[PDB]
Amino acid sequence: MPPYTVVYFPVRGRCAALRMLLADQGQSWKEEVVTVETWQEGSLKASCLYGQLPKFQDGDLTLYQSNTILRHLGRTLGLYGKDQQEAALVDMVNDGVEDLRCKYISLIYTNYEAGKDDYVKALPGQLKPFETLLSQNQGGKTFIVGDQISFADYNLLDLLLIHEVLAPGCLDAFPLLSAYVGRLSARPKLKAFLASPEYVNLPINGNGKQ
Amino acid sequence: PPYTVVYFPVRGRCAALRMLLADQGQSWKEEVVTVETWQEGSLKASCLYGQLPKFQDGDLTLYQSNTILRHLGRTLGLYGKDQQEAALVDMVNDGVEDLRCKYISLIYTNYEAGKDDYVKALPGQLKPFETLLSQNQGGKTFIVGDQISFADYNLLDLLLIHEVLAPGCLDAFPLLSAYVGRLSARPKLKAFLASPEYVNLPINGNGKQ
Ligand SMILES: N[C@@H](CCC(=O)N[C@@H](CS[As](SC[C@H](NC(=O)CC[C@H](N)C(=O)O)C(=O)NCC(=O)O)c1ccccc1)C(=O)NCC(=O)O)C(=O)O
Ligand SMILES: N[C@@H](CCC(=O)N[C@@H](CS[As](SC[C@H](NC(=O)CC[C@H](N)C(=O)O)C(=O)NCC(=O)O)c1ccccc1)C(=O)NCC(=O)O)C(=O)O
Ligand SMILES: [Ca+2]
Ligand SMILES: [Ca+2]
Repeated sequence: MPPYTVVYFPVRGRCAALRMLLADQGQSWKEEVVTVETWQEGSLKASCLYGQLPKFQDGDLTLYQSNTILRHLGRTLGLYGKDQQEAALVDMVNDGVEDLRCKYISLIYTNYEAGKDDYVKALPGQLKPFETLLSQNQGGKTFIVGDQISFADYNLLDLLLIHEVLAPGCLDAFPLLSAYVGRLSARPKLKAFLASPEYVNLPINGNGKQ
Repeated sequence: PPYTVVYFPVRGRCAALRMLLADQGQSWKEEVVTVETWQEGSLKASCLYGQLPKFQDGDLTLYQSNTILRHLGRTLGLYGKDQQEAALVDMVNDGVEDLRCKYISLIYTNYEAGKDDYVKALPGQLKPFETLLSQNQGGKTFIVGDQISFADYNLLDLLLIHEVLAPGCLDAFPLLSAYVGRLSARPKLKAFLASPEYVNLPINGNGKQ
């Protein structure tokens, strides 16, 4: 059997980036799907460390927390910078991505109708830092940190993709981010994954909003 | 090194990294930024995400409180003994961060109407850290493994600010209670926690705690 298992709801959500990472690195994994019905039964939830999914298994190592999973795969597959300084910058990018992801999640699940206009107005100022990081790394022609891909690239890519669904054209203001999405999305194993039913037939979020 | 911490005159998201630096015998410079200096706009515009803390380690400039914690963890060997422990350290820290975000939302956004619900939910929010202790050498050492990690300083801070918010919140948790006592008694950390530089700073920026 595969050494990796992803336990999650039938949504892209906080597993999208880590799935992209695994597919792009040609790793095999099992998807264990938890229905809302099963979740409401309560036993699985009670057994989860923080009462939430995703849960991830790497052999007998059981992890919770989407960013913990990303960092763990980053470490074990060599997607965490070439040295200690690049590692810090990778973290800095990922923490920025997480901060914006949390704002996105708050919009989607708690305030979509009343909040979308303001959110979209504020969006360029929230995306700009990633454009700046790109502009300061080899003119934005490679990755978000250094000259090799990192877990932060996959997470940032996911963040950009869902924001283009939320606010079509939002990357027209950001030439380097725009080209970056194109480039990464064209990586053959990733392109194939992103076009596959496994990805395409899951909704982005759990409540029908995007 | 040497290190510079750039932040507002509060404990906030720098408290844990300060505890770490002091406990580890490191020296650093505090650059205090006043609310007045921030409102001018220039420093803020130079910050990657328009926010503090900002941190300098020689020629390296970092933003993001957990990035700074992880960098110190990595460079000072406070990140577990191997990749497996490193993942566990991250898992703890990410749990600490989630609860810290809820705390921050309460304090700054909804203190008066939200505190009652927050406090009632608190035991179930703290229990995971007691369980983690229970599963690691009977709770007698650190949150992960046999050596201190950056996640211990972050968890310690989280627990200390929660005992201010809800006195007695650790009483039902013997391992966490004992852990806070043990860590707080480490000599350099004890000295730091007793010092004016810690005690005379407010926890948060808005008078609430
Ligand atoms: N008391 C809960 C409130 C309920 C809640 O979970 N709200 C969500 C948006 S619902 As979605 S993602 C599934 C969710 N897992 C996480 O939030 C993990 C966060 C962690 N930091 C990480 O990065 O891994 C979950 O497990 N919910 C179940 C539960 O808590 O009972 C969804 C909905 C329906 C079907 C499929 C998927 C929220 O706002 N989360 C915050 C965030 O994701 O940043 C509480 O305390 O949050
Ligand atoms: N819409 C704004 C809201 C403004 C805001 O910052 N709210 C705070 C609570 S105020 As405090 S802590 C200083 C703060 N830095 C961060 O939030 C960094 C987050 C990062 N993930 C990390 O971990 O480092 C900041 O720089 N604020 C200034 C600014 O943004 O211009 C304080 C107040 C007064 C005096 C001293 C200290 C908030 O809710 N932050 C989120 C969090 O900490 O999780 C927005 O976009 O945030
Ligand atoms: Ca000074
Ligand atoms: Ca050590």
